[PDB]
Amino acid sequence: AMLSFEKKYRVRGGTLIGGDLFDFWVGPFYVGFFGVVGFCFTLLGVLLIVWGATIGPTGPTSDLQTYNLWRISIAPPDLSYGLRMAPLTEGGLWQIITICAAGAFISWALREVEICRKLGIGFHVPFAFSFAIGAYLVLVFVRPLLMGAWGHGFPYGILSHLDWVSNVGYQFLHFHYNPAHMLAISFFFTNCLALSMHGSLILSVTNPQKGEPVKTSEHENTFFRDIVGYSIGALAIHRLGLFLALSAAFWSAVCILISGPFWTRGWPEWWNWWLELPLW
Amino acid sequence: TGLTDDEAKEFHAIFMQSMYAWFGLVVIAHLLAWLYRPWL
Amino acid sequence: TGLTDDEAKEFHAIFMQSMYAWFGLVVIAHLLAWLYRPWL
Amino acid sequence: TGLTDDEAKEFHAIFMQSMYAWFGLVVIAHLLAWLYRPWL
Amino acid sequence: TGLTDDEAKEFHAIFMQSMYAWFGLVVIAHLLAWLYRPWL
Amino acid sequence: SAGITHYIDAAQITIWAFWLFFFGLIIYLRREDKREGYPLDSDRTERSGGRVKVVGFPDLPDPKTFVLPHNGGTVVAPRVEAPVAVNATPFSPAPGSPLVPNGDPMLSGFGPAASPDRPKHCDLTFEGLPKIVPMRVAKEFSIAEGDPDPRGMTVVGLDGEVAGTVSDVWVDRSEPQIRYLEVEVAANKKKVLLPIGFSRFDKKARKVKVDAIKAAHFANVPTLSNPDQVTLYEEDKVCAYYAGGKLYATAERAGPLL
Amino acid sequence: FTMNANLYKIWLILDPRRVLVSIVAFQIVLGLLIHMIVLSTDLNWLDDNIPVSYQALGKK
Amino acid sequence: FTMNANLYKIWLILDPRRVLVSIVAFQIVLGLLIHMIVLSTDLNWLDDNIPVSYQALGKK
Amino acid sequence: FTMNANLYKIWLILDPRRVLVSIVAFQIVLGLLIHMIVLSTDLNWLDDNIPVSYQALGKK
Amino acid sequence: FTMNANLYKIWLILDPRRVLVSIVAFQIVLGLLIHMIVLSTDLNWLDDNIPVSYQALGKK
Amino acid sequence: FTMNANLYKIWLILDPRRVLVSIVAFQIVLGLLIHMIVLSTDLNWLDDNIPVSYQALGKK
Amino acid sequence: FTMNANLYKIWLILDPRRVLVSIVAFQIVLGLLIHMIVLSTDLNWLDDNIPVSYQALGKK
Amino acid sequence: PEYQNIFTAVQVRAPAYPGVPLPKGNLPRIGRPIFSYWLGKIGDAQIGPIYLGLTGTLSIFFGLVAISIIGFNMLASVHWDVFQFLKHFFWLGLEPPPPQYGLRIPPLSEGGWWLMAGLFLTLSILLWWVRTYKRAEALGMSQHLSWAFAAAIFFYLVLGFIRPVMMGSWAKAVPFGIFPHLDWTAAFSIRYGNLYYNPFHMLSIAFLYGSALLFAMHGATILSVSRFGGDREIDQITHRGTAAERAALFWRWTMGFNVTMESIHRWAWWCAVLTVITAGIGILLSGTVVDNWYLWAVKHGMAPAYPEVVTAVNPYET
Ligand code: BCL
Ligand code: BCL
Ligand code: BCL
Ligand code: BCL
Ligand code: BCL
Ligand SMILES: CC[C@H]1c2cc3[nH]c4c(c3C)C(=O)[C@H](C(=O)OC)c4c3nc(cc4[nH]c(cc(n2)[C@@H]1C)c(C(C)=O)c4C)[C@@H](C)[C@@H]3CCC(=O)OC/C=C(\C)CCC[C@H](C)CCC[C@H](C)CCCC(C)C
Ligand SMILES: CC[C@H]1c2cc3[nH]c4c(c3C)C(=O)[C@H](C(=O)OC)c4c3nc(cc4[nH]c(cc(n2)[C@@H]1C)c(C(C)=O)c4C)[C@@H](C)[C@@H]3CCC(=O)OC/C=C(\C)CCC[C@H](C)CCC[C@H](C)CCCC(C)C
Ligand SMILES: COC1=C(OC)C(=O)C(C/C=C(\C)CC/C=C(\C)CC/C=C(\C)CC/C=C(\C)CC/C=C(\C)CC/C=C(\C)CC/C=C(\C)CCC=C(C)C)=C(C)C1=O
Ligand SMILES: COC(C)(C)C/C=C/C(C)=C/C=C/C(C)=C/C=C/C(C)=C/C=C/C=C(C)/C=C/C=C(C)/C=C/C=C(C)/C=C/CC(C)(C)OC
Ligand SMILES: COC(C)(C)C/C=C/C(C)=C/C=C/C(C)=C/C=C/C(C)=C/C=C\C=C(C)\C=C\C=C(C)\C=C\C=C(C)\C=C\CC(C)(C)OC
Ligand SMILES: [Ba+2]
Ligand SMILES: [Ba+2]
Ligand SMILES: [Ba+2]
Ligand SMILES: [Ba+2]
Ligand SMILES: [Ba+2]
Ligand SMILES: [Ba+2]
Ligand SMILES: [Ba+2]
Ligand SMILES: [Ba+2]
Ligand SMILES: [Ba+2]
Ligand SMILES: [Fe+3]
Repeated sequence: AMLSFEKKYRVRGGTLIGGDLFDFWVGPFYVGFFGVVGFCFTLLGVLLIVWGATIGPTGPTSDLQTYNLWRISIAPPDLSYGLRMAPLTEGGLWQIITICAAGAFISWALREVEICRKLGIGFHVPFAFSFAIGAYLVLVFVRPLLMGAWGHGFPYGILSHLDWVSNVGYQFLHFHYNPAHMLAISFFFTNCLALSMHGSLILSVTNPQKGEPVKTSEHENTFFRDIVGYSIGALAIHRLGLFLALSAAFWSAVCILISGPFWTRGWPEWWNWWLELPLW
Repeated sequence: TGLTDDEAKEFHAIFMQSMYAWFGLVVIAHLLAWLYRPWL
Repeated sequence: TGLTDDEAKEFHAIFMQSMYAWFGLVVIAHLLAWLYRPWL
Repeated sequence: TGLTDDEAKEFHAIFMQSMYAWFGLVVIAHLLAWLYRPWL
Repeated sequence: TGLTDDEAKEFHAIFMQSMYAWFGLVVIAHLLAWLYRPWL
Repeated sequence: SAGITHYIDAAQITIWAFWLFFFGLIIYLRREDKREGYPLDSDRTERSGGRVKVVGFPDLPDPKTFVLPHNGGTVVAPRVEAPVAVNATPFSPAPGSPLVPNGDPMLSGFGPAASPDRPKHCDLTFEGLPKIVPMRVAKEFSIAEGDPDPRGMTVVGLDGEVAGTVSDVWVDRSEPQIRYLEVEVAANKKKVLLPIGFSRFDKKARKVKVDAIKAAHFANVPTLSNPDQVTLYEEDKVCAYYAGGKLYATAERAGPLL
Repeated sequence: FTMNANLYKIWLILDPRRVLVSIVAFQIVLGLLIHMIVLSTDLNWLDDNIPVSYQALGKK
Repeated sequence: FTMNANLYKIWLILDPRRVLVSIVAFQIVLGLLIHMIVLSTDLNWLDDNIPVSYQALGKK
Repeated sequence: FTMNANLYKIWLILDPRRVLVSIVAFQIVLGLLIHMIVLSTDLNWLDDNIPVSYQALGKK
Repeated sequence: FTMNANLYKIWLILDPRRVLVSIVAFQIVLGLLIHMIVLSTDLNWLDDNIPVSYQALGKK
Repeated sequence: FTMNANLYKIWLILDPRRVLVSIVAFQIVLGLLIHMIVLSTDLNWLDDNIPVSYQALGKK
Repeated sequence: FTMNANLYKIWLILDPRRVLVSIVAFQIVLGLLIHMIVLSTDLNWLDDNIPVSYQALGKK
Repeated sequence: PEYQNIFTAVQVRAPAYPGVPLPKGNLPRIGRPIFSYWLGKIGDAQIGPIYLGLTGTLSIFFGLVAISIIGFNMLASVHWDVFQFLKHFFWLGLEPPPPQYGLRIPPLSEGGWWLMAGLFLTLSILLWWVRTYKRAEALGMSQHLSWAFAAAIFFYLVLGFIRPVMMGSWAKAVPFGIFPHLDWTAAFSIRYGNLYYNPFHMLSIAFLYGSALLFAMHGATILSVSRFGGDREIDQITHRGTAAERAALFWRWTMGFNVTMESIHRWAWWCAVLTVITAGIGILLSGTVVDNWYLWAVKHGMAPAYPEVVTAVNPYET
């Protein structure tokens, strides 16, 4: 099915790979060669997460086995396996599922790429997506690699990965002091501010008090200039927000990349370079 | 699909020849691996 | 939906027999599987 | 639904026997399963 | 809405008992369930 | 008994409250999502002759009226839009198949070259003067100290051939900025707009690259029914043509790669 | 009921195709689902050692 | 009373094509919901070891 | 199914190309899935030491 | 007339160049996959010490 | 085992430059992959030191 | 029942539709709130073992 | 290659714009504009004019008072050695009244400065609120900002004022310091049994990630249709263009459904307002209703069990 103005754009071609082979639509989703690959990676991935939930950490009859949505969890192998493929039932499963997830995300990105090529729009979205894909990779590929073992990756489970984040973070005593962490947090927050401000503005102008007509560019600028003496302007706010969100992901990726591989001591201690300068 | 019925015999002929070539090379590797290391 | 009632006659035959071919290798493979290593 | 009164007779006809084919195979597997390994 | 007054009579007729066929299989299954496995 | 632990505590029931407000929220946002593009296009609607208008869940929200300032109008959403023929033919008669554009792809006005029919009037400043106008109409505007003046650079298409040269610069009277480049085309000395979004600068060279279309294509840029202002209609018509070159301007952007 | 029907009129109401494909997808899913459900309980049929235990019918 | 004077015309107010689907989805969904719900309590019907324990009491 | 001779008519309703590719993907993934599922149980056919132990043909 | 005398015709539904490329892709992925799969079990050919222990070829 | 070869025609369907970088890239990746696999396993050559482990040339 | 009399004119000021729905929402919410309030206090009527404890109709 | 609309590559000037006219009552505007070629590199180069009414001035006033108490206190804490102040600034802070005092107004030297800075800060924030509503009315617009700011104020009030009072202790409010307030956050989670199993804080985390997802997506979209003047969201909202069409369609073909140029801003708005609104709820319940979230999650069977491979015998039980 199509939007009421969609048929006029459903052109043929634009692939990266496949050409007319998978060059078709299904419902509202565009397929394409990377969608077929993606669907394969995804389906096998999920279906395997399903088998992991089915077997549990000690076998299907054990009390630790579970189908409870909050507790199902597939965790990596022990560190003793280093960068080798570990047995299926000993964190292997997690490795394969990971390969599938990474491949599905990279496929997804490439499919948005074929979609940009079709619609004749910029490739800002899949580029931006690639930052989340990057973040995911440090959290499953880069970091555990620099650390001589895939087991350093986080488990795939709704709360178990929360536990992972918790203990890895606390290995450094007071993570809040991580300076890249402080940055990333600031960007996630600022992102949240710009988003709330943009949202508010558009909705405040395109829908004004009853009795008033759709507002204008002049209104837009006059308001944020009235309140805080500046208006970065319409275009740019779309530019900033993209900066904030992509940067937030960036600094998260670097804030965790340095936690181990480039820093092993507690994090507040890092700030020592500041209490010890020869100024004081 | 920009093919004629005769231009699907030809491609099919060469494809089939090459694929059976692939499956063949495959059978060799499965044999050496089988000799040195039977798995069943 | 690309076919005539007569072309929906054509596709269906090869589709059915071929699906049957696959199913053949499969059941075959399963009897083969049962001999070497019974599971049920 | 842009189909005629005759092919909603037809579609219905082939579909029902079809569904029954599925249901039959279903009861087959289920009775066999209660046989090899009862669950209640 | 976009139906005739005669074809929501017809629809309603077929629908009611169809719904009831469902209800039948239901009280039936619940009967079976109540018999094998009483719950109160 | 001063200890009968209740199994339900304020946090449970508050998470329940949240989820209910959530569901109502999601639904509502999905209703605002159908103020455009709906009801959808299937061969379910056409097969049924129309008794199957496609809308899904939730349903469509009552029209809302936007009251444009300056004797502009009244817009509604959702609205009833007149169907429009497709300047293309089905790559396959099978459903979900794409269509190949009819004729010279860039002319087709299909695919990356497509666009809707926006008003044949102009966006306006607060005052009500044509928002987007050229610097020749907008006397006051001025380049920013230290920025090459686009005026006089050479516009060059995707294959390195000159297209024309910048004859002027269009600007926003509402949010001061370069919106459009004007191009005195070489091949016929006719004037066309070039969206900033399609133009790259080569300051040390005083050039204005365009990967979008080929030098020649600049000859077919959709035109203005008045050279001192532009209509909404015309903005879409102008940009979409260039966009087409992204998939059409070469016998290779068509993809594949392998 | 001994009543294989009432009225077949339903295909004037529901797209033959959509119900078809839906039954197919949903059935395959329902299948995998129940399959997993069974493999996770006592009723499991693979890790049962059927009909003789295999990870100790041979050296170890 | 409770006798309902005219429950036709209900299909003149509420599109039947939609209403069936409404029921279809809702029923399959509720089916899955309730199934898992009983599956989570004592009224569990699987992990009972019927009729003989299949693990380590099963032929093997 | 469509098992009633007029079971060719199914391809006026389900487009051969799309049905084909879905068949292809579904089959390939399903295969890999089932294979790994089995490789993870006692019916494992790799982690058995068949037909002679290999990790004592190298290690200790 | 039997079959397999008009299955060349398959290339009137599937464009040949692309089908090759897809096939090649499948082959590379399936290849790495199986290699890892076999590597995940005992028949491993790396941490086996063949023909002599290499991790204890450097501590003595 | 059929007759037509002339598999040169292959470059009339697949673009040569892109095939070139495709192969070059694949080879570099496969190279790093395999390197990582053997060094992370027994056939390792770094965590050894010939003729003697060198950080045991200094107990001090 | 105003009680007297030109306090109808109040619907000359505040939209009847809006006022109605406003009351509906406001009440539909408030009811839930106090229901909850009652659930946490002395007036709780469910987890009270009233009039007989039900998780003592067996064990759990 | 193609311009990305990241950096205005060539800018243009016009006499600064003092803006749309406000009705009588909204006082003149002050200050006279300037242009920053570099802001201009990325955005409107115009800097100001600004509006300052009774509200705005009374807020600037309260706010700067509060900033002074915090600062002066920090210089005092390192003994007026501004060098030392500079050295430990990140670690400097103004701690809250000690618990011995409850909710009483404490002596200057024991927290009373915090209560004064807290008092004046809050008043100045809520005055900035009113300010933004006034500034939003003079233009005939709606109060969407003000309903969001009101949400963020809600969380603030929940952190430093509502929970402390409910818990009967100003010492439970957050202290003013960078690293100190980091410690308050961590200690906060520790004291109440791991805030991760607190559902409200999970949702607020889903909404923060979501504000990042939505702004990243929408922003990327709008730039990708910035060639069609998609940034001009106002007219794409009244007179839908191929920008809003290509935009809605990119997402439609990727994930199967989509919104519209107007509605995406409603998804964004609601998702930001949601962070702060789940967040405040999350703090509201800490200590007032739930004391140990890890436990709460266990009581509702959400906490996972792992094979117990490492363990320690409890000396309190020997
Ligand atoms: C202790 C509890 C008892 C139990 C007692 C009951 C009882 C009691 C009942 C069931 C019922 C059901 N049980 Mg039981 N059940 C138990 C154990 C099991 C087990 C198991 C693993 O052991 C399984 C697999 C099931 C499975 C089932 C389902 C077959 C069935 C309900 C189907 C449904 O929702 O209708 C779906 C409803 C519909 C109307 C859909 C009909 C199909 C149509 C065609 C929809 C198909 C999709 C459609 C085509 C898509 C349309 C296209 C769109 C319009 C676009 N039970 C345990 C032993 N079970 C119910 C039953 O028998 O059926 C009455 C019932 O009342
Ligand atoms: C526990 C003790 C430490 C702690 C330890 C850590 C650790 C350890 C980490 C963080 C991480 C981060 N922390 Mg912390 N953190 C602490 C306190 C805080 C506080 C606070 C208020 O005090 C905040 C705001 C944060 C916030 C942050 C973010 C800056 C950052 C994560 C961003 C991210 O993942 O992006 C990346 C986004 C992604 C990876 C998602 C990628 C998307 C992929 C490609 C697609 C997924 C698709 C998937 C299939 C979707 C499913 C959909 C269904 C299919 C339908 N932390 C405490 C003090 N924190 C993480 C980090 O640093 O950054 C990684 C991290 O590793
Ligand atoms: C102890 C329990 C028993 C067991 C008990 C059961 C029971 C009981 C049942 C199954 C069923 C099935 N089991 Mg079992 N099963 C067990 C162990 C296994 C194992 C394994 C690794 O050990 C496997 C792989 C399976 C696999 C299967 C599938 C073959 C099948 C259901 C698939 C499905 O949902 O269809 C989805 C259905 C469809 C998609 C419709 C059919 C497809 C099309 C429509 C048919 C072609 C139609 C026509 C030619 C027109 C062409 C149309 C085009 C195809 C589009 N079982 C254990 C041993 N199993 C079910 C079954 O057999 O199905 C009859 C069933 O009732
Ligand atoms: C019974 C146990 C709970 C109780 C549980 C519920 C539940 C459950 C509900 C309400 C609801 C309502 N309750 Mg109550 N409610 C109780 C205590 C009170 C008291 C009080 C002074 O104590 C008051 C004023 C109310 C008031 C009301 C209304 C606010 C509201 C429904 C109508 C409405 O909004 O219009 C205004 C109505 C009025 C102003 C009339 C006041 C109602 C009665 C007459 C007041 C009873 C107390 C009164 C002093 C007489 C007491 C008896 C003498 C002591 C002998 N409840 C006790 C604590 N209440 C309903 C609701 O909120 O949703 C609509 C609902 O679903
Ligand atoms: C550190 C141990 C716990 C932790 C404990 C907490 C605690 C405790 C809290 C959070 C809070 C939050 N955490 Mg946490 N958090 C942790 C791990 C994480 C992780 C992660 C990847 O692991 C993430 C993503 C987060 C994310 C989040 C945010 C989603 C959430 C509130 C965001 C916000 O902006 O509110 C901040 C916005 C505001 C406060 C409003 C700002 C408006 C004010 C008025 C601005 C005034 C400006 C001023 C007047 C200008 C003058 C300046 C003067 C100098 C003052 N946390 C670990 C597990 N987290 C909050 C929460 O969830 O509570 C349930 C909270 O309070
Ligand atoms: C980098 C800046 C922000 C960002 C950007 C971003 N994300 C994006 C995009 C962009 C620009 C897209 O265009 C793309 C999208 O499609 O939009 C919704 C996407 C996306 N953002 C999503 C998720 C996401 N992004 C996140 C964050 C971020 N993304 C940053 C905040 C987060 C988090 C953790 O905060 C999540 C969860 C997806 C909805 C979508 C990409 C989805 C996709 O690619 O689908 C293909 C894959 C599948 C359908 C699943 C594959 C199955 C796997 C084999 C199993 C998964 C295993 C998994 C590793 C286990 C994890 C278990 C959990 C319980 C922990
Ligand atoms: C969905 C909620 C998100 C959000 C939304 C949000 N924030 C907001 C708003 C909204 C809707 C506003 O309306 C308001 C705003 O103004 O936006 C720009 C604001 C606000 N958010 C801000 C901060 C903020 N918001 C945050 C968080 C959040 N806000 C969430 C992400 C954060 C976090 C936690 O990181 C911060 C730090 C402020 C910019 C602003 C509130 C400012 C305020 O309240 O002012 C109080 C008074 C002062 C600061 C005193 C003024 C100090 C001057 C700078 C000194 C100038 C001196 C001058 C030269 C005169 C000379 C002095 C004379 C005395 C001599
Ligand atoms: C409708 O349109 C709208 C307007 O138009 C009229 C408005 O004017 C407005 C008003 C908007 C505003 C006033 C904007 C307000 C913005 C605020 C408050 C944000 C606060 C930001 C700051 C204080 C500046 C912080 C940033 C810096 C100091 C730069 C620091 C540089 C660093 C750390 C190094 C840079 C390098 C990296 C981050 C590494 C890698 C990063 C990337 C790869 C990111 C890529 C980015 C892109 C953009 C592609 C709105 C809301 C609006 O919606
Ligand atoms: C073209 O032809 C024209 C003239 C139209 C005529 C044709 C007409 C035709 C062919 C009509 C076809 C009609 C059909 C096939 C009708 C079939 C109808 C069916 C199957 C109806 C089923 C109805 C089921 C109902 C109403 C059940 C509803 C159940 C509900 C609402 C359950 C709610 C459950 C709750 C609240 C459970 C709570 C328990 C737990 C614990 C789960 O709560 C958390
Ligand atoms: C030398 O320095 C000179 C220039 C003097 C000035 C320098 C000043 C500087 C540099 C100050 C630096 C300040 C910094 C960095 C402050 C950072 C503060 C941070 C990070 C705070 C973080 C969180 C704080 C929160 C959430 C505070 C919450 C407090 C509240 C909500 C207090 C509420 C109190 C109220 C409403 C008071 C009520 C009083 C009543 C009326 C109840 O009394 C009866
Ligand atoms: Ba010193
Ligand atoms: Ba179990
Ligand atoms: Ba075995
Ligand atoms: Ba039981
Ligand atoms: Ba068993
Ligand atoms: Ba070996
Ligand atoms: Ba070695
Ligand atoms: Ba050495
Ligand atoms: Ba009970
Ligand atoms: Fe926007």
